[PDB]
Amino acid sequence: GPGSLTCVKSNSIWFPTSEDCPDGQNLCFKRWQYISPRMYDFTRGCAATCPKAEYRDVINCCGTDKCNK
Amino acid sequence: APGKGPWQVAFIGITTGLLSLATVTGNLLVLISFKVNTELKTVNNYFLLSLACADLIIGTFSMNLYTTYLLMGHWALGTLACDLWLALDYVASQARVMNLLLISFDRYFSVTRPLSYRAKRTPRRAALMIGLAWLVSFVLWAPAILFWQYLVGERTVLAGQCYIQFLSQPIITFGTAMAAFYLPVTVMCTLYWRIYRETENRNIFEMLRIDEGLRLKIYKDTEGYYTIGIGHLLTKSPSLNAAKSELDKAIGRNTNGVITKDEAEKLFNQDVDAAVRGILRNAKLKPVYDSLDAVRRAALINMVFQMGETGVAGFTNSLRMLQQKRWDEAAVNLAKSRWYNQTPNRAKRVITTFRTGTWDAYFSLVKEKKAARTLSAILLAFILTWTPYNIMVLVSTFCKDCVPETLWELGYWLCYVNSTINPMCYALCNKAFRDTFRLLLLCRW
Ligand SMILES: CC(C)CCC[C@@H](C)[C@H]1CC[C@H]2[C@@H]3CC=C4C[C@@H](OC(=O)CCC(=O)O)CC[C@]4(C)[C@H]3CC[C@]12C
Ligand SMILES: CC(C)CCC[C@@H](C)[C@H]1CC[C@H]2[C@@H]3CC=C4C[C@@H](OC(=O)CCC(=O)O)CC[C@]4(C)[C@H]3CC[C@]12C
Ligand SMILES: CC(C)CCC[C@@H](C)[C@H]1CC[C@H]2[C@@H]3CC=C4C[C@@H](OC(=O)CCC(=O)O)CC[C@]4(C)[C@H]3CC[C@]12C
Ligand SMILES: CC(C)CCC[C@@H](C)[C@H]1CC[C@H]2[C@@H]3CC=C4C[C@@H](OC(=O)CCC(=O)O)CC[C@]4(C)[C@H]3CC[C@]12C
Ligand SMILES: CN1[C@@H]2CC[C@H]1C[C@H](OC(=O)[C@H](CO)c1ccccc1)C2
Repeated sequence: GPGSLTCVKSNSIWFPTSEDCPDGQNLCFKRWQYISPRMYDFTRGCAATCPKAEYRDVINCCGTDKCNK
Repeated sequence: APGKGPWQVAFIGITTGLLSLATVTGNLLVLISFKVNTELKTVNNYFLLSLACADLIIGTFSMNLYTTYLLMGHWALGTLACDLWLALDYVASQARVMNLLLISFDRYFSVTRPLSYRAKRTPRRAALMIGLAWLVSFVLWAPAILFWQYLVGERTVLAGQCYIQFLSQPIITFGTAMAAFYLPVTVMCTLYWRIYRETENRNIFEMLRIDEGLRLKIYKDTEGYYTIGIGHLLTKSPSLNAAKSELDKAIGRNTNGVITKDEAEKLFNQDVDAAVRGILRNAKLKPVYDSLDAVRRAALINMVFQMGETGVAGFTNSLRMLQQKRWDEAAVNLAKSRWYNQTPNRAKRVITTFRTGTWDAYFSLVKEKKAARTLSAILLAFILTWTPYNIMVLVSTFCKDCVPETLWELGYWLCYVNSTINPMCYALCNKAFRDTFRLLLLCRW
């Protein structure tokens, strides 16, 4: 949004919440982190830069209100 | 970019179709041989039938779809096929461990409650046990794997992948390993440990059962004294009214002269623990009991059960020979005893028990060692194919990344190999499956 930016917030397997981005973080990320073959740790939130995508990671970035749903 | 795969996936990919066929055919044999042969219909094998049903689902659906997913690197069968594959795999795997619990407890209650538990050990109640085990396995995993995405309102599983959505957190996979594997394995190991020590007591029960008799109602013994159960003297008073009151003292219930099957076992355990405790407090019987093996300690417990601690301690030469491991020479001395001349055949059975070191004078124990070996095989085959993956998920939770990807695929795969070798254990352990499989494969039914 213009000035303000709210991302979906998720660090667990339960219902997601919403986070108001602090100044300097203008992106919403949706991040699947690889640990073991069928294991992907799923996180959603706000960030200043997109996290580094390692081997077998899938990361989606965007700058719209709640675009990482 | 070309992908250079490891030799492990080549190993998994080629042999999976071959092991899938071996799993389904071997598990169809136990299924059909159970229907063709009415003699295989023993309560022990009914549990094995439920394991084979779980092994059949793994060999038909779980094993093949795993290897397609492994070899393609993604799930191309849609979102619904993923949920069904995960459900069928986890429910069947949970039914396996739930069954292995039932088999373990069944041996435990059969040995610790020989008269009580086997009294109600019918092919009908074992069906309820198998039915409930498959029911709880379904209710735990099936509605959760299929409908968790509908509960949280979103499907967060990666689009090209296939896994349980509510285990998509590393700490949760640790807890599931502890609760679904490590907790059931520890209780099975403790049950397996207790069975080893309790079967000695089970044999003493059957030993004394034929020597001392078994009656649930008060009766006069060979000396005219009122007795109930396995040689439990109630009173030496001529009035049976004292016998009823003494029975009401040991059993906190208005017995009116009769006890139940459970109550008989409790009196036997109290009397045999008092017998072995009388052995331990005696300085003459302390060394000989410790030195002897399980079968000969049972014969010593028999004599103490019959006469008493101070009665058996008088046989100084015989005890001095049993501690000295001179069995044939000690057998002729106890024949010289007044004990030998008074009881007709109990003494001779106890004598042959010392010199032979076997139970041959009482029973054979060839059928029960066979079933115990069948138990030991299915548990050990479960441990050797499931702990690798589970010690990996353990170290994966603490160590960041030090278990290779090739080992995960092997360990995950090795759990499937358990389903392939259960029929092999059956034909190797039970010689009735072995022969019934031969007439089915050669078309001789
Ligand atoms: C009659 C058939 C159905 C039974 C045998 C089937 C499999 C058990 C065999 C067939 C081809 C064999 C494979 C042939 C070649 C190799 C490569 C070999 O690679 C190495 O030795 C070093 C590898 C490296 O350094 O990268 C490891 C064993 C393996 C996978 C073999 C494993 C066992 C396989 C899959
Ligand atoms: C379709 C997928 C999702 C699951 C397939 C599971 C089958 C392998 C299970 C489900 C119902 C089971 C059957 C349900 C009840 C019986 C009766 C039972 O009959 C007896 O043992 C009594 C003696 C006799 O009739 O011969 C034999 C096993 C059998 C056929 C079971 C065999 C294995 C079955 C077919
Ligand atoms: C398809 C998946 C999800 C469930 C598979 C369930 C089977 C593994 C369970 C459910 C019904 C159970 C059967 C239901 C009834 C019987 C008959 C029962 O036979 C007797 O009671 C002996 C006396 C008589 O034959 O009447 C022995 C257990 C058995 C085979 C049970 C064995 C295990 C079965 C097949
Ligand atoms: C179904 C039964 C009757 C026959 C199939 C037996 C297999 C399940 C056994 C037999 C040979 C075993 C394998 C022999 C050698 C190894 C190498 C061993 O070490 C390595 O893989 C090297 C480290 C690495 O490169 O990752 C890991 C286990 C494994 C695959 C063993 C896993 C279990 C195997 C495949
Ligand atoms: C889907 N898993 C099951 C069958 C193949 C994989 C590997 C095994 O995973 C487990 O051992 C875990 C516990 O660590 C488990 C999950 C559900 C039931 C029993 C065991 C069972």
